[PDB]
Amino acid sequence: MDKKYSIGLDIGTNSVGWAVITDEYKVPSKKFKVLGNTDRHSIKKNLIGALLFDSGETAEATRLKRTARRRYTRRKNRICYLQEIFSNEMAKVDDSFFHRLEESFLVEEDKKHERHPIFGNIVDEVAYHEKYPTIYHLRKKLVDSTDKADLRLIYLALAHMIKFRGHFLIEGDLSDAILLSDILRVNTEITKAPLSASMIKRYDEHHQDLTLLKALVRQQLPEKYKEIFFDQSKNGYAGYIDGGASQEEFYKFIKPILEKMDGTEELLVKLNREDLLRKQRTFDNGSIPHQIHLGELHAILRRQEDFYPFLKDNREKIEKILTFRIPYYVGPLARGNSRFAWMTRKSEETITPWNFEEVVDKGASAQSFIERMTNFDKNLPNEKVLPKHSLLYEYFTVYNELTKVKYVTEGMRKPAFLSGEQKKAIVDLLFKTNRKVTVKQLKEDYFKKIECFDSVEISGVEDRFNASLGTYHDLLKIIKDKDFLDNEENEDILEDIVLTLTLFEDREMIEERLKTYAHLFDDKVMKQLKRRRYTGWGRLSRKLINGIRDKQSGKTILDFLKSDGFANRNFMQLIHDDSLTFKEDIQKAQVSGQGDSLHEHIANLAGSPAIKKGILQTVKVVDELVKVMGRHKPENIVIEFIKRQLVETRQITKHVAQILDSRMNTKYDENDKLIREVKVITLKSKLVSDFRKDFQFYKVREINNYHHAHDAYLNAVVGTALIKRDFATVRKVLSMPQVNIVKKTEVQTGGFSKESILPKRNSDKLIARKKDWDPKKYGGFDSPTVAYSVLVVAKVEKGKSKKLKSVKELLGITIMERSSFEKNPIDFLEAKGYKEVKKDLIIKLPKYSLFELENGRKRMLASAGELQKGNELALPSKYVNFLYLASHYEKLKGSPEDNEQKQLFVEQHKHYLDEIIEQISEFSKRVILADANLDKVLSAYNKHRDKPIREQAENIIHLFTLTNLGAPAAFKYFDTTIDRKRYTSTKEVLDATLIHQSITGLYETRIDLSQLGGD
DNA sequence: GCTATGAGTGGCCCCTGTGGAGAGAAGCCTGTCCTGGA
DNA sequence: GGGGCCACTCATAGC
RNA sequence: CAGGACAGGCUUCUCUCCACAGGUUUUAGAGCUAGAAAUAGCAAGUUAAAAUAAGGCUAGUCCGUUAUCAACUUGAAAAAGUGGCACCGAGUCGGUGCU
Repeated sequence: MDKKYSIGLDIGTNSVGWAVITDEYKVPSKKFKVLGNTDRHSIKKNLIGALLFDSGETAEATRLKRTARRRYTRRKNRICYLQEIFSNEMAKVDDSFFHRLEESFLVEEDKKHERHPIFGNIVDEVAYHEKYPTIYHLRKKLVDSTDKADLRLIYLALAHMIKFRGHFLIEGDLSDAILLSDILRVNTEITKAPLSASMIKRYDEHHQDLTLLKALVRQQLPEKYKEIFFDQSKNGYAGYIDGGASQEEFYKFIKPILEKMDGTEELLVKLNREDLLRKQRTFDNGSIPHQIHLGELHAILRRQEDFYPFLKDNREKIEKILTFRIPYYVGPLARGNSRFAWMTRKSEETITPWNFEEVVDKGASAQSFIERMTNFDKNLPNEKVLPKHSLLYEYFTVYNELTKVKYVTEGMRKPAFLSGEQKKAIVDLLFKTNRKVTVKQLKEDYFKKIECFDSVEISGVEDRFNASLGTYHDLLKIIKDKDFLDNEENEDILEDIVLTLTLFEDREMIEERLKTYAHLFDDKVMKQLKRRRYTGWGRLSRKLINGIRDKQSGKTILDFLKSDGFANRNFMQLIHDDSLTFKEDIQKAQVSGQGDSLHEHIANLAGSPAIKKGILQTVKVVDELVKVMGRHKPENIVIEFIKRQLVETRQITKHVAQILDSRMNTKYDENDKLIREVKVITLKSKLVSDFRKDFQFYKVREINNYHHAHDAYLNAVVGTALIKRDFATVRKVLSMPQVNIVKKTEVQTGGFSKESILPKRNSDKLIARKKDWDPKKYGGFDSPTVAYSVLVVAKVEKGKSKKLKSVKELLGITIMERSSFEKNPIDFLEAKGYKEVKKDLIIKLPKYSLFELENGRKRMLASAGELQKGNELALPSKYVNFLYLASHYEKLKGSPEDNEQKQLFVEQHKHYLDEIIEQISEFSKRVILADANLDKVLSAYNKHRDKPIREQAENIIHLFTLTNLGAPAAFKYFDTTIDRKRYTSTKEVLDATLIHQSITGLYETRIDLSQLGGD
């Protein structure tokens, strides 16, 4: 028999509940065949469970990293351009200078030339470091002096300016003096480069203050001198300079010291101003306009161009390189092979900063940038939507609000529809002359004045007309020619002008396109038009409203709004009327596009990708549940911190509804109407919560993971209750211990390792940053991420004698080696010293792979060297009820009688606490093996045994954190903190039972490792 | 008897900050309304 | 919040 | 009754592109004096280069952390196919009968 069965669902952010029940609230149980090589051939399981998986991630970080990579690449390209310009003369002075610049990061053993980067000899380097202690001194020297300097110093200064050219927030060239004063604290020192003067002044103040502080400290507190000037570990000056301490840390540490001594008034004031001992490369410099650097560059080039012809002949190139920037409406410069590129090319030469404007069509680039993201019209998927400020759109809005305005005058039996002449007269008299029009204004100015209807009753509008001809008023203010605005032949020209003013944002390109239409207006109008900008887009297309014409009458939807006779069909009525070809045109335009895959259709929805993942997982769960029951289709499907999580929980319902309804019923009747064999019911959680609260089925999110399954089961029960012993059946179902809980196996992806680059050490677990940079000499990354684990059976030459030893262990692959591993596993396994590879025994072990051990103890393979708790705790319902009522003993919100009775029930069964502790201890002994922590918990229990009941319950709820699924977590019990017990040994599972589970946990194949790899 | 290697227990660490431009989606209220059920 | 790493201590095989 | 559409305000979030300021790492910036060395005293400390996921071929001023992923058979892959039912009981499921 096709037993009537229903599928209930509870959809969360990371969990998917599923349940199958009969017509009488019972969950059938089946005997399932079990594959593998073990003895257990058949296992009986209930048709109830739940699924858990990791939260989905937004694509923000990948985009950020991509933008950063592009920043780095473009900066290096600019440096390469500068070296390309300079290299010709460099060979005549010192040909190996650029080699030394590139090869500085290596040790002296790996340097191909002398170790000194700048001059190549120690005397000149010392002289340079003495004469110019900081680069700002060299910059000021080149700006102010008239001396012929060595080209190397010029290159150094120019490269330093180019690599750190500063921001672009300010437009044009350079109350403003106050902004400069905030940027530039220099007062009167007469030079063209104030920034260098400010930095030098800060350096001098730092030097003098350091000398004074050394003097005073050595005078009065000799003992603290060592801490301040030698100890790198503390937040003192040594830490501020040679350590990692920040400025605020240094000020906070130095504040009490200066308070203890005299003569520190000015130093304390400077500390209050954050001006004491301040570096040159700080987080303050973000506010520097790039025009200062441009001016310094220009001054240096102007002063030095009289000695070096190539500097003079290439000054424009250098200024461009400093000032060149790719417009934000162009995008990446790729030849089609990049999925983010939309640039259109005039030719195929290499793009350089000196010829960018000739190769890339900026206008077409902006058009493609704007168009590729705009919505398409739903009714006509082949057309773009008009701008919201378009004239036809405003006319459509005004008339559509006016279309259903019904007017009643004295002597008229029924409300009448406005005539096209009336519509046009009203619009011309009020809307084209007033920005906002109310009902009283209409009554006074059209009915009373024009048609002499002194009293009129107007229905359909209460207060006013929200539509407005704002664009009309703006164009009348600019053009000041009503005849030009009212011309029908200029409607195309006006629409083109509006579209041009809406698409682009640059003044130059807007002028460029509108230059073809300057023949109609003066220069003042063109400039006034130039400054006008509009944003936003509509929801309808031009072709729908005024482009497609009814072949019988030739009218458009615009004409139907203006003049259709007594019918006065509005926008909703015009599309649904069968007398017009427009609805036939709509159905024809419903392109039978290639059926989006369920993945694609889910990916096409609105929300974070995590909710889409949840949708796909729920659909696959439903599909497998249907497959299990003999492919007989079901009757009914009943479906249901940080804010976005619950937002997505409420957002799931509708989409799950239409996707399930679409896939389920695919058969149409003889009239092409869909025969709906499946009923989709959406219910909000409040009804289920009320059902829970009325019948004492409390929900505790801290005990275990059966709450999802119970929520789904109650969802199905309550949903089927309205469309169609019972409480006894529910109570029997809820206390069932065997529930299918499944953890989804995953292959980890992401960054190769952590980002903190650590100093050099003598260890084998450091990762090089390049191909030829041994970490023992240069340090590197740490903590690589495990991709997945493979079981290997082979022989290893061990010991100093290199003796072959047959082995069986786990070797986890890092994400950096996944491609290398799957390219040729034999070569990779030979690389790590394993020989006589047993290819047939390679087993894929992703994260959360499950192993079964004796006494039912289970472990999930968290990584190549760590395990997680896999066994689940099952508690009787009475203990759950007692614990919940105890935890909210004083938080009960209800009638006094029931609250007092529940509190009395809590009072009576205090002996439950010992039973709860004993059962927790037994479960921990049997599956957790946490003897020391268990003893600590037991000792703490007896210690606080006189505490009030509610506090006892609150502390007990914390205990289940030790027994929950996943990685062990620390928890607090009264005043005691319990450390986390971590399993760092994976050897015990090499001879255990390996289990593969279906996505619902019913189909499974068991593999025993004790037989694999045997001699 | 000496040294080296695994094996358990406790402890410390994990890149940050902003500007400019656009497009879209969702939810909450008022007006105007439709499509299905019943 | 959760997995890699290190310092210290300690049992044991090789020798 | 549920869902849906167009306008007028309120809020929150998502997707794409263009820039800037840091931080980290190694090296360079002759430490001295006394002492055989361990070590003790003195002195100085603000800056610079390179890299910032290993790299790849389609060689671009491009791409590299989004999503998808139980097992077996066909398939390069996408993709497709592959596993009995009923009845009684319940500590991670057990028992009874049929096929």
